[PDB]
Amino acid sequence: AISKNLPILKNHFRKHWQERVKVHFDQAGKKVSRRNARATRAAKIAPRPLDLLRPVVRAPTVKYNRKVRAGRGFTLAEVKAAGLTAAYARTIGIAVDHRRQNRNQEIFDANVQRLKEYQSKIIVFPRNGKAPEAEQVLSAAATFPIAQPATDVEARAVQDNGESAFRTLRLARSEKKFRGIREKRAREKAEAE
Amino acid sequence: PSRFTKTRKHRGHVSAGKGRIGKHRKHPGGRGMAGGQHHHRINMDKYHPGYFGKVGMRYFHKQQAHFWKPVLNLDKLWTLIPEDKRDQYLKSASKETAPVIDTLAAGYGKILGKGRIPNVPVIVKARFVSKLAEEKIRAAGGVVELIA
RNA sequence: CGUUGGAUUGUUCACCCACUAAUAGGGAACGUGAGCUGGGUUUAGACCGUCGUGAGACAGGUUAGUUUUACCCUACUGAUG
RNA sequence: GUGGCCUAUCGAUCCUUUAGUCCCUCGGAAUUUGAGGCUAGAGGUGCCAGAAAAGUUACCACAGGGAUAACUGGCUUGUGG
RNA sequence: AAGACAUUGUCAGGUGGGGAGUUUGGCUGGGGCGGCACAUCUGUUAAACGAUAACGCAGAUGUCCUAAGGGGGGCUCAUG
RNA sequence: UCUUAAGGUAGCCAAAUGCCUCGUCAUCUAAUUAGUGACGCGCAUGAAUGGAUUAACGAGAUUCCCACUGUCCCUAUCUACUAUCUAGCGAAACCACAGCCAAGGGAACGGGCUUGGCAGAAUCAGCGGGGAAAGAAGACCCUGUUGAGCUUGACUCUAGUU
RNA sequence: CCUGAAAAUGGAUGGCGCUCAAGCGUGUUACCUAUACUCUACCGUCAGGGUUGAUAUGAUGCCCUGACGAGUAGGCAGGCGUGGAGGUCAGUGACGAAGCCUAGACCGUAAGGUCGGGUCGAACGGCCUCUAGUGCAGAUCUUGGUGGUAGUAGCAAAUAUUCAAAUGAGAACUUUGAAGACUGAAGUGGGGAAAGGUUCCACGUCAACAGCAGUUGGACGUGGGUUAGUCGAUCCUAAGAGAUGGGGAAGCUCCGUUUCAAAGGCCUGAUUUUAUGCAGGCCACCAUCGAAAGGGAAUCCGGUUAAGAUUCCGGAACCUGGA
RNA sequence: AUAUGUAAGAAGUCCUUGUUACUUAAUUGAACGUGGACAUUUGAAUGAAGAGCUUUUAGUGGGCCAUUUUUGGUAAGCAGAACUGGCGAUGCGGGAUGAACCGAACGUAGAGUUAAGGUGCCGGAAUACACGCUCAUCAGACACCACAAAAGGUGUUAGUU
RNA sequence: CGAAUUUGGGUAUAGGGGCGAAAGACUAAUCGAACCAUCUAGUAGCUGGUUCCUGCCGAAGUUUCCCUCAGGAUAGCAGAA
RNA sequence: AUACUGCCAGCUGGGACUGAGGACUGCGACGUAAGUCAAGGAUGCUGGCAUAAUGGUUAUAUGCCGCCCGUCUUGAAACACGGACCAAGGAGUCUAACGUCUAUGCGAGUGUUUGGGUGUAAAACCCAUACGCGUAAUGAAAGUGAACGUAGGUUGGGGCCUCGCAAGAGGUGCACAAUCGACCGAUCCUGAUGUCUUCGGAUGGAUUUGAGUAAGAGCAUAGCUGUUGGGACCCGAAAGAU
RNA sequence: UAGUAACGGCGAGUGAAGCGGCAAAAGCUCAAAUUUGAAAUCUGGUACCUUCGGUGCCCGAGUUGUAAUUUGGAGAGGGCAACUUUGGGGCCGUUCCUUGUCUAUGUUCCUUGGAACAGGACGUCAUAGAGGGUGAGAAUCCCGUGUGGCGAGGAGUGCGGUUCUUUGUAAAGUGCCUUCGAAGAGUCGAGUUGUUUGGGAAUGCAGCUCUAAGUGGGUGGUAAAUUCCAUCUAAAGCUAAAUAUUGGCGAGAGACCGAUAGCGAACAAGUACAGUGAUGGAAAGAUGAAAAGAACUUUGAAAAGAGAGUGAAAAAGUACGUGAAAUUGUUGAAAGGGAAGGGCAUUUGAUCAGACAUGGUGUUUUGUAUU
Repeated sequence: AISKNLPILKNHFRKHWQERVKVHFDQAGKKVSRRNARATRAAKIAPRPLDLLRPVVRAPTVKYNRKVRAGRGFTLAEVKAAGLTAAYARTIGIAVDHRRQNRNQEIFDANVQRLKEYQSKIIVFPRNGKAPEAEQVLSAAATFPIAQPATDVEARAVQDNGESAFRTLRLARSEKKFRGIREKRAREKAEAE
Repeated sequence: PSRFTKTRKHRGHVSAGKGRIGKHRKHPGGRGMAGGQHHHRINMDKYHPGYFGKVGMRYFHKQQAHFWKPVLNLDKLWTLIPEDKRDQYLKSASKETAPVIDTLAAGYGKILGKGRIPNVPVIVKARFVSKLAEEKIRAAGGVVELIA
């Protein structure tokens, strides 16, 4: 029923929720299993860095616009500018993403620099050599970290010219709001002589 | 701590604190929000006015990322500077050497003028700003420039 | 100290025929169903009249319709001790 | 003088509909139509703080109720005597 | 024989207690029938503040009015 | 003439249908709310929702007569088997504690309480006054925002069919 | 005071009883006794305070106090017990743990704790904390066990048993004689069907069972027993059930049974430089299941067993299939 | 009559004033003030086993019974309402007995005194004291309460012309 | 009591179905909708029960609304902090 | 003179119950002296026994009391219901999301434990860019978005400061309460320089309105109690479905 | 994200997704192209061999299309200037197990006891003091445990070296493009109906009707020409890991339960028994260290009893660990005139605990650090 001054709570428990209860007792055991799987795959691929090299990309929306993070793979344009074919990049451990485009020069340079750094920092064993192992590292991500680009200096000179940056916002919003009506007026005035 | 409950103290008393006349029954008033217009209307009108009906207009597929715009006030504006350089910036209150505050990397979307920053000039980079905040920054001698 | 026998009615009341000394009125969980009976009422079957579109209704009328147990304690009646 | 000399003569949510700014939104920019919002009325709940609603059961069922009827008993004694 | 009509598929309108699911108010000197004491108003009950019950008593309401609203002026009504 | 189409015809009746009602008359009896025969403004008879009649039939309902008789006046006696006592064998229902009354008061009908009466081990056979005895969470009645069977001009649908 | 003044079990100024009362009206006075009042002791609660001292005191520690104390529903607080858990008592214990019995003792207002004495046999407890499937008188509670009733109701339908002997520890009930009876040929006789399943038959005695008994038994233990060409099944079709071909259905499956289907089997030639290959013939039931009473190939007598016989044996026949 | 509103002060009582867009014909008013005068009585009584509450939550939401006012009803141990007090929820002493009446409310004990009710015996306590009345062939005997009336009687007792 | 007869076996009809010379009869002691398992520990404003001690405090049956009248919300009364 | 009232800080007796406290303290009295005492709670003397004598327990007897518990109920001993008996079992639980309060940690921040590292292999122990909540509100929404002042004035305020030999005066006044304002949002208005001449909306306001500002208080964990959904304190339908 | 946007008699209730952090990460291939100077492809039959197969030959399939080539990220009759690789059946071995085996230390003395595994003394090993067994609580008695060593087999491009050697015209990129660039139809899409979703002038799905197009088509969460956008490329297909796992097999645990509990079942438990059937479905653990399970004698017809005997115990006798209560029998003790039980108080009878060894004095020696 309903009673004294209390919040209205919506506890969605009118189905047979007790059949669908997943209490994670296996958290510790699953962490152990995940570490064991990582170690076993490392032993399997013993010279290899246990993961692929990912590119730096920008987060999509306006809320995460500021952040730069790790994407899925490098653009075909990026691997071309680095100087590799897509298939060879995949074979020597560079993640390649075909569907991602670079409309951005800054991100293009950042990822080309990442590719050059990876090429310099890795050694490809020959197919018929002595396999000079080099104390495998386990994380391309940890050895090629994503760093947020520095946008500005800590101190600068005040450049004031008298628009207050609020009148600017108000006016830009106004032009966006009224552009269609203004185009209407212009077209009507051109049409009616 | 089952041993600190009143169930432990009700052992031996017949009704378990629920009364002899009006006993502990299953759902004597209904289940959940039952009868909020009929017999729980008094509780609804006293403690949750505005509960029934609809007022505004809908928004199909509303994403809160569009409306992300945390607000930063002027009194907290100077906390965005590291504490080490904050004293130097406060003491050397000069133009042409003003510190740059990029509130977007700080995590804020709009700047509001809650008042009383010092008279140290400062370059403030903000997506949005309020009129009073811009006026107070100008009075302090700095500038707010719009970013995206 | 008595206050009956009957015709009709399931009847209580009635109402007649008689006898009689008289056929007074009542109570006892409207005494008394592990005392009886079961005519009536009062389940289920069925008919009729009126009512209801109907299913059905009707202290309206008809007909057929399982009446269980004491060996215990008291009380009582007798019987030992 | 903010209806009737005073004390009665009346109506939520949701929905619809009208009036008002022609003000906000249709979320990739919009001619424009359409639709959705903001404020005030109207369409009504008379069980009037507002469910959307025909019976029958003598074939009946369950949860209960001596909170409540049909005996006795109890108070009363109008009525009867 | 029959023939692009029957048939069959889909949608649409009838019909459809044959069947399905539901429902069939409350108060109440038991319930039912009656009434409304269910939203209200006047007088009394009501016991000289206010409040105060009963299916208490005597009634009334769901309307009516462009004047039967508002202002001003003039006049005075029933009856003998 | 009016409602609403027609106004109950033939018949039948206090009828298994008539409340008033134990209708009124006759008969049957010593006496008849019974029976039969009549009479019908018949609450509310009546024509295949069949009316009237009807031989035969009926573990159908009802009245009277003869016969017969323990139904009864008004009880008595006899037989078998029980009950009964013994050997063996041996349950159950019930059970708050129990078991003598009168009155009082009390949830208004007490085994207990109050005031009286009283009051003597252990018991057997009967008995049906009491234990408001036992048997069953009253089947009547009401309530429940509990059902179900059935019906329909209820609400909402539906298979079929068109 | 009397009349008015009548209700049912016997009967209540509470009873006995009381008459210048132990009645009625009134008036001093004495006396009786509530958990009330006064005053003391003690318990607890609340409150207002005191208290920093060189050791011998974990400061709501010690202490001064004044007032107060009913209680259902209900709230809160301090505690008492139970099973497990972390610490500790270098805790108790086969020289006796835990349990259990004990009108023995002490402590606490109590929940309860501690101990003495019996029984015994392998674990258990105090303290600070943690935890909960943590405390029962009831729920016509659950499951077990047990009563009074109670050596009671009862063991009374189907006519009925009696004498002797044997066996036996033991005989109303077993066996054998003798008598009396009963069913009375739509039987209490002799066989079978369904069903049962070894109960059939022989050999051994009280544990249970046979509502008494039991030496007996359809009980118990151990064994033995059912013989077919002819009797049945098997074969046939009945009402019907049901594959296939086909068609439905998401499908489990449903319909359909000869339907809009290309639906199979007995004689000589082939029967050895060559096989069942071939102008060798007739053709066209239109699966199958369904009867221990329907239809149907054929066995009788005598004898034999503890227990089987239309089955075994003896004799005498018949039917079916095979150059 | 009872019941009932308010007031009995320091937020109070009195002065060229200070503010204002309100108000006035008008520094006239209205409101709010600065600056000033009020003490051992700061403006009746009694009490105040602390005063202002803040949050949160239980049970309850069938009531019933007094003296009183009262409605319906012939009335009811009936039904329904009054400032109240009780029972529920509460034992104790008394009314023999009884939820509610009277007395009085409760920690465990001891002395004393009482309440209501009682003192012939049951039964603790005067068969006390004092004046009357009453004799019943259904006496009477103490509230709530467990009942009696109209009308009568040279029964007896006491009271005007 | 010679047939609308009685009966064995086989067979068909299965649960909102069957079957009924009709009684809501019969359908495995089950019938006004069988039995079995499951949904299901169905819901119950209704009945019953609800387990240790002591200490302190200590009620309400009233207000308003409610298909509200055996229930609830709300205010009041009470506890604790 | 006696009554009868009243007073005596007037005298003389006869009984009963109690004896709390326990290292000097006080107030008093006694010819006003060292001392004594009946003055802030009993001592002195004496006897018997030293045991079941006192007392405890237990059974009985006696006097007076005492109805059967639980339950629903205005009211139960009830001629209301359950209960013949005994043993064992037997009924407010856990979870998700929360309200008040309280303890703790940190605090304009807070939360390690989704993960990663490590480990004495579910424990430790160590590691944030994120995310949640908080730090901004308001409006349906476009949007706008919190100092005219010592973060305001007034009344009251604990505490602190200055105080004379015991009054009480002054000052400063946090929390908190009452009030008048100021600021932000919404609504209704009046609308300045300018101008994509229809836009932007300065300025001034309004018996209007908000879960706001006005020198942050929250976040997390735990505990009692309360809430809702869940079998939901335990047992209980008539039914309904597959 | 988020109990949010939305849905909902907008009531009760319901209710996702993008982003963000992380775990895991992996990519791709058919149809649509003429190899046309050579169906270059493949099943099968029959032979040979190194047989999860490989080679002669033969038939067949197949041109109504089997190979190579390309898959939208792209890709397709050629030519330059330095330009990695190959690939294939074995053997020693990286790697998981049926797994096997070996590897320490007291059973030394005394006490109690039936038993020492308990108490005491002395020891020893310990990368082993986990657990279990053994006649009681055992690191050291046994099995094991800890640490290492040595082996009875199987699976074999996550690979270092051998192994016969390259089928000596074997398959892959740009600094310049001569042309292009085939891309899935009763399918998108539209309507309508039903269902479903948070999806709201309709989210997905399905039935019916209509039914396309090539800068086309889908989407862009409010129904309808567009000056422009943005973003993918459907109606064909494959693909480990992180994820799930009340079943099966193996293993390790628990602040769980402890025989009315825990699964219904600790046991000849889905058993016995109940139903025609679907189905329903219990009860039931413990002698002792060891049967040493009671020889023998006596009474009895016998069961059995009484002795005796084994045993630590028979107060463990198979009806067996102690055997509680209800309920009984016997003995003992008490009361009892239509209940019993209870409270206060005493009495009587039973029964019983509380200084008299002592922080103080002192003495005629009980049995002569003092009694």
